[PDB]
Amino acid sequence: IPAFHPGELNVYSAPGDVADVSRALRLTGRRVMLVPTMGALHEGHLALVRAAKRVPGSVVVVSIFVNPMQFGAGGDLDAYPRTPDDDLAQLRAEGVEIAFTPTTAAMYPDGLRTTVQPGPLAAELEGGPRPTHFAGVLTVVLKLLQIVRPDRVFFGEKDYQQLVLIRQLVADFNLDVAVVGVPTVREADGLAMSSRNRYLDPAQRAAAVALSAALTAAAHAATAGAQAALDAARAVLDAAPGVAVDYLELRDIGLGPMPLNGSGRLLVAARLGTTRLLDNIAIEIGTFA
Amino acid sequence: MAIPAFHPGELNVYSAPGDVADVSRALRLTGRRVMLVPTMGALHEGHLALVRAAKRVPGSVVVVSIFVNPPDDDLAQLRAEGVEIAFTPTTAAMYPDGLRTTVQPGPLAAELEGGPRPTHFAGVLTVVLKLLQIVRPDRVFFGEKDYQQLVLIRQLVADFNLDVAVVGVPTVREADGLAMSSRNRYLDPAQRAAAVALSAALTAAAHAATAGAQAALDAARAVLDAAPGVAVDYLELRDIGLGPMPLNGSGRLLVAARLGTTRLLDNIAIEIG
Ligand SMILES: COc1ccc2c(c1)cc(C(=O)NS(=O)(=O)c1ccc3ccccc3c1)n2CC(=O)O
Ligand SMILES: COc1ccc2c(c1)cc(C(=O)NS(=O)(=O)c1ccc3ccccc3c1)n2CC(=O)O
Ligand SMILES: COc1ccc2c(c1)cc(C(=O)NS(=O)(=O)c1ccc3ccccc3c1)n2CC(=O)O
Repeated sequence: IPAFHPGELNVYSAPGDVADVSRALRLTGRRVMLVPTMGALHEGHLALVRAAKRVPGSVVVVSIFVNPMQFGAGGDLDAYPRTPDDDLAQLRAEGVEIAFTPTTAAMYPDGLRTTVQPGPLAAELEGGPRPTHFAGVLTVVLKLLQIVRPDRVFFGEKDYQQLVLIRQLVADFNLDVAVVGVPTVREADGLAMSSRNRYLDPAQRAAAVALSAALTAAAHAATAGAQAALDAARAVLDAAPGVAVDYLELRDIGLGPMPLNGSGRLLVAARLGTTRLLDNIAIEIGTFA
Repeated sequence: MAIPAFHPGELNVYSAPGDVADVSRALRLTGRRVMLVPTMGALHEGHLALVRAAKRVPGSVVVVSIFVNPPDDDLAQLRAEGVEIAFTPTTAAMYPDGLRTTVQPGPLAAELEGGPRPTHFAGVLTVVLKLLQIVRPDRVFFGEKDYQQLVLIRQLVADFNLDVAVVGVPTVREADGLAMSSRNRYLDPAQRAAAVALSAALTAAAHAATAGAQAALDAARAVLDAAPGVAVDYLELRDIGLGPMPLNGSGRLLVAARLGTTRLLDNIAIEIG
């Protein structure tokens, strides 16, 4: 097995290197925590890392891999922010002991061949116009889970549909891993952290606060019912300059095929110029609020 | 969080996935190597050879799963083989949320057997994946008879970075060479006699192969052509991964045919020239 220096940041590229280090550590009693990222790390990722570090005796593995198989288009792949120098420095600052940074060739030596086919949830919301997008995400996440074999894996709640689908993958394939959702870290005005916030110009940045403002307005309006909660969110989005709403949807917490009851999740997707932003919040309807 | 009861050297039967998962984890912690033999029950000699191959690994514990993917005699046989674990889940236990996330095979699944049944292999790979995740065996054993199935499994294991060794076990055959299959019982005596042409064609090919690929194929085809009531669906020579056969070297020759209502398959290692 490769060298592993405790208390230091150890960087592995070969899947076999991280797998052997991981297994060795699990056998010596350390619980392995996985934080899978596409790099370009911000405070929301550091929140994921901090949550993983809280687990007694853990060793934290952060993966950084921009997965070509979840991009469609159209230069989306080429466009994705890459800032690997900032990434490793932050990990060192947080005392993470393993970074896993595989090559595309090591992840996909045979190209795309066997893949994960998500359930019907993957065709709706974000997946409506991107029909293979979530097959790309679940295939890579399955691979990462098999390579690292973590006890727990950590995701932000901001991409909530993705989180739900990952929980489905875990249940549906009997994966022996705990999925931990971490609440979305926000800028001080409530804007959800995101890699893509860097694409907002000053005016778009100012308008973008409408997404989180609409969602919290809805969560408080919801004592008056679902209609009022949705109408409040819609009004705030409507008042915002140059915000173009894609969808604004209220669903059950698992995102359907069940009607909303007392507790739910309100999801919004909107374009500012060319930048697509997503956010969501827990909603309690009526009495539960 | 007490481990379910396990009595070493007895046949222990579990229906709950969580239970066999806890036991297999407890066993692996104490040194034993976990071996998995997936079956659909109605055990025959082919299954017993998979069991015998698994039992010979030193330190092995053998898990035999019995699951019909949508009797006490099976268990008796497993007992007589010294198998310690039978995993016998219900459909509901395996699919508590119904059909949802599934495995999509690569394009090999659309070829050969995937012609009459284009979603067959998606089903097989999904349930094999789940069985591997529940039991987490060091090694998993399949017969070579369903060769395309086997290759698709090794693609699954490679593609998803699974940490199991896939062991293909030579096909058990009747005395005249007919490959073991649960379907052989349905053949009336005329069909049963004609069915020997599949294996006869493939062994003839494998010996003709010193004279090259075309000789091997023409020898198999002549043998199939000497049999009445044997409607050949395909007869193909491929490399060992089921891609195109290289100009020489190692390959596999596969056949499938219908006799009355029964579809039969067989295959064989071929060495060119
Ligand atoms: C706890 O607070 C937060 C808040 C926002 C977060 C996160 C954490 C994490 C992300 C995020 O997008 N991370 S990621 O680009 O590196 C990422 C992380 C895991 C992924 C798994 C499958 C597919 C895509 C993935 C993308 N994001 C959102 C974003 O960067 O747009
Ligand atoms: C609803 O409208 C569409 C449009 C295209 C679609 C689909 C649906 C579904 C597929 C599809 O599943 N294609 S695929 O099985 O070859 C496939 C499957 C999984 C993939 C994962 C990551 C990237 C690409 C992937 C392509 N494909 C791509 C295709 O058939 O080539
Ligand atoms: C070592 O020699 C042999 C020879 C023939 C074999 C076998 C082994 C195994 C089978 C067989 O098909 N077994 S099975 O119906 O129980 C079966 C068949 C397909 C399976 C696919 C995924 C998971 C489990 C599977 C179990 N069969 C053929 C058959 O029984 O139809």
